[PDB]
Amino acid sequence: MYSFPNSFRFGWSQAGFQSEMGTPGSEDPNTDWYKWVHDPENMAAGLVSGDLPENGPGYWGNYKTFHDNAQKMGLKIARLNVEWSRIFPNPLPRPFDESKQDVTEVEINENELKRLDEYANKDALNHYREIFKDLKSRGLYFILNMYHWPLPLWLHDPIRVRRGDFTGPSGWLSTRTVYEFARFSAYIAWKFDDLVDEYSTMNEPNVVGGLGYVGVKSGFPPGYLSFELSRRAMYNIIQAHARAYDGIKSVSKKPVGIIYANSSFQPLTDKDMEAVEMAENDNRWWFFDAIIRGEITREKIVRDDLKGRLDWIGVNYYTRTVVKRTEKGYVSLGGYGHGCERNSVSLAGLPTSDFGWEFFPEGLYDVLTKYWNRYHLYMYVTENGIADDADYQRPYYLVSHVYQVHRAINSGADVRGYLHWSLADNYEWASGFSMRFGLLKVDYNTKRLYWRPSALVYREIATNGAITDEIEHLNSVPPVKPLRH
Amino acid sequence: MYSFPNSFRFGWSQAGFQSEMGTPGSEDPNTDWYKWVHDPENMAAGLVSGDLPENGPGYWGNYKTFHDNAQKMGLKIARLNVEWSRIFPNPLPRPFDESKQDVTEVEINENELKRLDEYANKDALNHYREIFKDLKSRGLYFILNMYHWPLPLWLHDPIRVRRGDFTGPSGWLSTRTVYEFARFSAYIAWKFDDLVDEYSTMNEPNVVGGLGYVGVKSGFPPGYLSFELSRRAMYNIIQAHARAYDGIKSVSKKPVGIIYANSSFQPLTDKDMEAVEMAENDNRWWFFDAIIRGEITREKIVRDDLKGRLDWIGVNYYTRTVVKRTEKGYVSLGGYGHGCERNSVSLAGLPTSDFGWEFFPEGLYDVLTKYWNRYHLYMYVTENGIADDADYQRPYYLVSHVYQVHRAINSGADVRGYLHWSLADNYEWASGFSMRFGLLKVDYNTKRLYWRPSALVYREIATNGAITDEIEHLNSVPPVKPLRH
Amino acid sequence: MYSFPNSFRFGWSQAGFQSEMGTPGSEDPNTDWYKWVHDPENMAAGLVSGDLPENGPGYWGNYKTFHDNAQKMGLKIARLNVEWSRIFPNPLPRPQNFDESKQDVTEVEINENELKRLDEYANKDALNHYREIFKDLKSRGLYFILNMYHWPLPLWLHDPIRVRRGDFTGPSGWLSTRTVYEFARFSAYIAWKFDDLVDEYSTMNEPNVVGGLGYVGVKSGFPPGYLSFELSRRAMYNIIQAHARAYDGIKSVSKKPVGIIYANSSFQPLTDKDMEAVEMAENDNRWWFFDAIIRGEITREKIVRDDLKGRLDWIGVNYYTRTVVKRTEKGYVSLGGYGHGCERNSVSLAGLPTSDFGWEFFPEGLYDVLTKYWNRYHLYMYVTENGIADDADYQRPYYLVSHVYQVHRAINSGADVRGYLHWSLADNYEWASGFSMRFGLLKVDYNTKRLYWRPSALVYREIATNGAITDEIEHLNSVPPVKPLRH
Amino acid sequence: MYSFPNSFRFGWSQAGFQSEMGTPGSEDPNTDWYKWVHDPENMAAGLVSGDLPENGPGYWGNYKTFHDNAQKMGLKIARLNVEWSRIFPNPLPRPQNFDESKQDVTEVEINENELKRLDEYANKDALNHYREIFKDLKSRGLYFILNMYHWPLPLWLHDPIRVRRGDFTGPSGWLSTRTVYEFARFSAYIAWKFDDLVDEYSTMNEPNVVGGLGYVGVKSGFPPGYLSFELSRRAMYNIIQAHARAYDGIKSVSKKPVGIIYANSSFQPLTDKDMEAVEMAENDNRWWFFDAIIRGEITREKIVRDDLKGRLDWIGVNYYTRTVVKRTEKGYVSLGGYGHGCERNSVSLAGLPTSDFGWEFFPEGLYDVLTKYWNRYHLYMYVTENGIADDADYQRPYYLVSHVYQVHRAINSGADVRGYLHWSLADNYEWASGFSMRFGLLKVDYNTKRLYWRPSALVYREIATNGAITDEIEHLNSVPPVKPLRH
Repeated sequence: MYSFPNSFRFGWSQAGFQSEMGTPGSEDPNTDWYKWVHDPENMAAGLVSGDLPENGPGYWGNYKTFHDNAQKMGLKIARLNVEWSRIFPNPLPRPFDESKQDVTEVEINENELKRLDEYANKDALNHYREIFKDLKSRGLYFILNMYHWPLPLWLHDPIRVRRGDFTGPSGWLSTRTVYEFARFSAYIAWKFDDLVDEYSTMNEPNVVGGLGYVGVKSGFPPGYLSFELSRRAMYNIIQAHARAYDGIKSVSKKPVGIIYANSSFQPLTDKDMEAVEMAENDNRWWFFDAIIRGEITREKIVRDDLKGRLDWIGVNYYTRTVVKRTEKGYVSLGGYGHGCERNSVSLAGLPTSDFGWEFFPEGLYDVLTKYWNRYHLYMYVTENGIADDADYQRPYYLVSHVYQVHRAINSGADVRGYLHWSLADNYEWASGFSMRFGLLKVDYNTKRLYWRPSALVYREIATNGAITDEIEHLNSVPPVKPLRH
Repeated sequence: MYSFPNSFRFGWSQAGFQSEMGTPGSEDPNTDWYKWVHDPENMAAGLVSGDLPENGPGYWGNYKTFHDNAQKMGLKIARLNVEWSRIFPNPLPRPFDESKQDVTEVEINENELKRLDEYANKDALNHYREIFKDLKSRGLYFILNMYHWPLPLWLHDPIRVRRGDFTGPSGWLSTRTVYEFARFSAYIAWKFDDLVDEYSTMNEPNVVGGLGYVGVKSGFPPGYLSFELSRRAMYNIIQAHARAYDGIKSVSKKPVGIIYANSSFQPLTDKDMEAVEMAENDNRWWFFDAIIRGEITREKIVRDDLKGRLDWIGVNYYTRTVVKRTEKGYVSLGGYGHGCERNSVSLAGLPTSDFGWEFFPEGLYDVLTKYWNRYHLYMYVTENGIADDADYQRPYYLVSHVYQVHRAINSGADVRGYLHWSLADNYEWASGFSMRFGLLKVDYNTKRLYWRPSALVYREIATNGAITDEIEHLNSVPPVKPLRH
Repeated sequence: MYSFPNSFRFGWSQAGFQSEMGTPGSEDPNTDWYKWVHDPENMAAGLVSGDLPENGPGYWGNYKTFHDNAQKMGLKIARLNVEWSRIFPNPLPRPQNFDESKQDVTEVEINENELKRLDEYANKDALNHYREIFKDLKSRGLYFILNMYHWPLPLWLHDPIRVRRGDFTGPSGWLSTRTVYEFARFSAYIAWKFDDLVDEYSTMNEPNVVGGLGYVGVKSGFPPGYLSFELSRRAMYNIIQAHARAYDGIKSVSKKPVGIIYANSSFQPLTDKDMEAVEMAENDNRWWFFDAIIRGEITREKIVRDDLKGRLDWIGVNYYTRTVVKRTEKGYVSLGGYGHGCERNSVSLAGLPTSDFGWEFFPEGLYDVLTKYWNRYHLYMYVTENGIADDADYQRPYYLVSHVYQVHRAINSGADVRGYLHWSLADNYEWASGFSMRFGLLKVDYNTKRLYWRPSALVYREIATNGAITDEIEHLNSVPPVKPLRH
Repeated sequence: MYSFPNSFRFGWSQAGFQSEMGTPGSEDPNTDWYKWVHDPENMAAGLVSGDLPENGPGYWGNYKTFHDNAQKMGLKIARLNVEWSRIFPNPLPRPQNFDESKQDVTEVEINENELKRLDEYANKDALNHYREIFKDLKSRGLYFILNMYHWPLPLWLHDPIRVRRGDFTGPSGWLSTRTVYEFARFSAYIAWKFDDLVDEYSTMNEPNVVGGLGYVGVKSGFPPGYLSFELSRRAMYNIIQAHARAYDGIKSVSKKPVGIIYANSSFQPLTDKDMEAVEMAENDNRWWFFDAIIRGEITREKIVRDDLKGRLDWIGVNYYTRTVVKRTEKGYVSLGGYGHGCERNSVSLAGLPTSDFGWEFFPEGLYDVLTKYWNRYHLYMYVTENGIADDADYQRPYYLVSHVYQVHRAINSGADVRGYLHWSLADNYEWASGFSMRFGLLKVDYNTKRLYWRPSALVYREIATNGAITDEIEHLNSVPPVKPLRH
């Protein structure tokens, strides 16, 4: 038995854009992402799969079923987001000097909130209230996230930017987006604080800037290749996080955190330990040092409006990244972590998922304890899961990672919950529906949900608050012999 | 939902030799099989794996745990055997003319039973009583089987016979074995009838004679290659079944059946339908026509002492056998059914098990309905399962086959239960421990049992008496893309 | 036995950028492609592999060794290109009588005086070196097809990074009629200098890939990687008129045959209800292009241009694999899991083995392509490329024999096909994929630049020296057994 | 370059039973092996494949074509056997001065008068046919090693079905000293008839396999398939004394070298703590046998037999793969998942590719075996077998070049090794496995009996005509890439 604290909660995470659409009446055509995945040129280039999110699992209409299943599974926590574009589909009046690099303050008061109120879509606001009330009524603790990637089209036209035209709405490249995000987040907390337990400002901002402007083969909007603009986007999103933290805190006393995409950086050989540290600096610490300690590079300074803007860390973890020392610095290696062949084995002989991500549960222990030792902020594992339609690997994946969280808590790290990605299959961004991460399988023709055996395993864990004696063998690597190489 | 009749029972089957040993005090060195798998020459030849049954899952001592788990799984029926050698480890006094081919009658009465009683091991008899009482106390309906392959060494010395020496105890080649089996079966029914719900005389007699004397590469005792002796063994085992039926019926009013190894014979092309029929004659109907209709070949006759000696049919089913028409008759084809590569795909593209057996659940519907249409005797599916340590295929295997049983009942066949092979991993004959068929995994170092996700799936089925809506997707073929080819 | 006509030639094709660099003194840093593969951002994005052409097989310096092996192998034809960038590494004077705003380039006047002026700007070391290469080539008894263009443009004509970035103020490559005008002059000029050594000419190699991958298939990491249906059309329009202008140019200085080399796929129907889909795909991918440069038919409205009509003497067929199509409401789509859209070192959805590149084994498609061209246009052809990425040499013996057989089959059916040129003699730099895709009959050790005979090279030698698939190797006219290969 | 001594010969080995039959008139129904593979019960049990040798590659009739190809391939040595059964298909007279109850056969007297008597019983058509084959062989410049025995015994000496059934009253093969006595006479007789054509002699091929698989490894489906440690020892005891008696026999009629061909495996330690295990395995599988026929050391009690001592001029090394061993309390065990105990068309537990037969790629083992023999006995050797079951020819080019290199390495270290004979020239009947295991440099189409050159055959021709691994094929001295192969 591996028993968790009585206060520890097991649950799940999901995103608005990935799960909401699919039921008639749910369509939200007003985001950069919606436009991006419908774009004829993006489709012909293979940048997007050609699958469309309006053919999705239909959480917007079927949320009661989702929650019914989650309750039956014994889950006690959920993290979801509201979609900005649903609440504000139309442009807000110009507010603020757009040529200034820093946004140190965004003034938000009761009167400003009442004015914003008149622009908000009330149908969407009432529907979300209904979803969240139904959620709370199952005994689910609620982490509300403000942002999980799609921006209102009125703030970002991604095709224009892709084409190299910067005269239009430019998303995270514009401080206008920073200003409006602060206001949006304060406004949502204002409307939903009676229902919310904890807040996150945003999900995986590092991936928004990284894949949007560098990893362009990923087919993320706006797919404009530029080191400089990637830096600018990330600078703005950092500021946006701090201003959203102040915004929410002006209307709420509840915890405000952020959810980040992590990898566990591992040395190729014993001579690469420094390369791991440089990787951790470049991918993790630079970002969190900004929003926790105010340390940022604009020249390297301390910004008082950034310092201390975080109560908790949401750890998203899937796999490792193996690095080696170079003359110039360090490189990441293909054949490990997220850079493997699909349904195969890595260069280390470890099985890979439908997405080609390597099985490496130790990485989660590494990430949790590293964060804990540097900052001593409490954590939630806000995502962990595997693309696995067949459910071959998931039972092992689930048990092993949950064990590593036990390991972290045992070593002294304050981790308060584990949220699996995800409860049901959903739209996997540029990859479409083929990457199936659900504990429950979705038949997209009927929107019916099915329990993969892993869901039965998770029920065992959640209802007992433990990896029970009977499933402890699943804390191991999926046998590779019967799997594809 | 696929709902079963209120009287239908879900459970499991296991064998004495495969599951009993493993706990100190359980050792039974007194069978042909025990001697056979310890034989130095057999081990050097690779005829046996070198694994030894005394290192087994230890049901003899740990039966309460087995039954605890079965109860938790919601199982309502069990089929087990007593091991002949445990009850009579020492030779019985010569009784009877051994040169006569036919055994038409074996006289058994109260006084003869009392005499047999004085030779029986009382420790073994009391232990079995304890096991079976514990079984009944969980609400498990009890099918007791008399014979599941091992013979007392005093009736068969398999190494002598392997060596081509026929002067010693010769097992099924001797009518003495027929005579003593009748007596044994009457005696066991006499002792245990208060605990037993239904009886089977024997398990897979076709495999005893087939692999023992023809399929010699299988490493089954006595491994003496001879068409003629294979025929003689089968003739004797048929007689033994009839005499055991009369024996039990002299002491009990309860149903007496037999459990047989079936395959579903399938045509390679649409021009091979007759080849299927010939295969069904040669592997199934010849045997059941003997014990039901008394029709046998000795010249082709009707034996009144054989006729009508069967109340029910135990169907063991794993996979198909594909056949084609020949000039001389028909042949079975490699690359399908049980003749495939391990952890691969068949020539039809269907996944194969750890044992190289092809996934083919339709065959079960074929077998059940064929038996029903010919004889109209009720059935139990007494075995169905898969060698699958990883549990990749089993959830699909289980749900799909259970669905086919529903299909059979729906078409009018009287099938009263489904017993999975098996509850836990066990000693797979010449293959040893590497072929793992359990719903529960056995750690052979500690004898601890673990729930594979399939066991959680079976619990869903058994406690609901249905394939529930939530697991219905598992009524399909395991996706082959992620599996080894 | 499958015997070829006495006049039929077996040989190979090779590209300047892919094979020249690798030996000291061979570097050519002056193309869009060179800058493209060195670009930090392209590398970080994984658009390019990070391998660099200057570490290549070194044909610039080692050409005598290549030719030695080709001669030993009994090869009798070669097709190679001159790199534009090496001849004119610096810009030429903005030209006379040229209006860059006009859509059409119907004429480019080139005379002897103009050629002599051009000659002042040409790099003489490069010119002499190419003469030395080509002379050595002819001395081995190789018939020489000289191609003018195999993808890289001089940087002064195309800055691909600027264009990737969406800045159209600089040298814009095939988006600018200046490039059309200069290509005409370049082609006439090369023909003027080398015609004593050349047997036949090709203007361009795979122009459909330049425009297609450049401006639509942007994941391929081809320059300038700017995603635009509109600009792909403009590029292709310009390349077509560039071809026609280059044909006139060469013809002004030479009597020899002038053709073009094109990237072909055999379009195959998913089901028997998709035959029309194949036709549409053949229209969209092949006939529209050749109808323009043969029949002058083009869309600008659908028109006939007299300056385009009849500008082709022969067709170079580049063939690797099929594309499977199906009918749609809107039209037709290509299917993944067949043709060039398969997993590497695996099997297609039809159970056919795939190459190191994920390309499906389908020799029948070559017979399809050759006979379809023949029946439409009745212009003679060469198979100018056919080969497989296969470092281990598992599949190549089968690949080679099977495709060579399909050419035999085409000739037998009446198609005029005069040679077969394997891609390629030796491993080389495979564009955005770098060195890992190895197409050579000969293996290259990139550390030493030593060449090695893969067993397929011994098989090709049998074919070429006999002018036949001989009885002893005829079994290779089959599909590589899939059971022992990866799935 | 890896160059071999001028006197070194490259060639091939072949067996009578595996290759002779297939052409009209070639049938030899008179062996234990023939009856064994036709047996209904053996077939139903899957002990034998159901393929029949009479449908074979047809060397009996087509030998001129085999030799033609071998000559074209530049081969300079061949090792072949005469089939006992074809020469003496009927029983010979119960002999003079012979006591069948005696364990030891220390002497078999054979004189000219005895030879002339034997000659009355010999099949003259078979004798003349073999002369014709061997004459054609020598006329291609092939040096000829004639082996006396390659497994099948005349049925009058061994009824394997009777023995399988546990009936020891009939002809019992190597279980009877009569077979020892007759083999001596047979060998002397063949040497007497053919010595003008023979260069060197081998008495037997792989006797350890005859006894090992016959009486212990019964799943292999080798006759008589009777499982008995005791009878395996008796068979091996008789085969050893048969070899010694055959050596004396041949030597009575010829001055030429007489050796033996043996089935070798390179024993390799699982971990660095298993070096002693290797030694024990080498004792149990190799040295015990050769210590008997070279040093006369045998166990009957451990004794020296003067009639056994010194009965060997040369060692024929048959080598395919390794065996990995580990230390046990009782001694040592061989491990599955390495060597000959792997999955077919896969990878071993060490990640090395396996053949169609499930045999692991391990060329280093050949260097091990050759040098170990050399250091113990200092008798010259031939590599009399080395090859791979590989119908597709994926691995064979690497297999061949790598093993040939290891022989170069052995010679360099000082071992006297005088030739390398690939198994085999053409596909043939692989015993209980039938035709599906294809070992040929040449592919056989069993329908037409036509031979085809697999690319490995072109590679071997390079080796043999140059007496070297040439620079151009040296890259094949490596492991077949595993990524594109099945795992």
